[PDB]
Amino acid sequence: MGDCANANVYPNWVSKDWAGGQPTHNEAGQSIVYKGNLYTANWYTASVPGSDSSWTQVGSCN
Repeated sequence: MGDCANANVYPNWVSKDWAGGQPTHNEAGQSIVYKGNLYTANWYTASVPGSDSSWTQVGSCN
């Protein structure tokens, strides 16, 4: 049903810039899921995982 199941489903970003801040984006090496497919940010981005920007597909949850 969910994009992964219960992982970091976009826009459940990994960070704000720092850990404690409510998120704002995914940084270099930080992964996320977007409709089955798993992606990782190349540098810094908050677009749509897979829509170029700074994304790179690492796999798929489901």
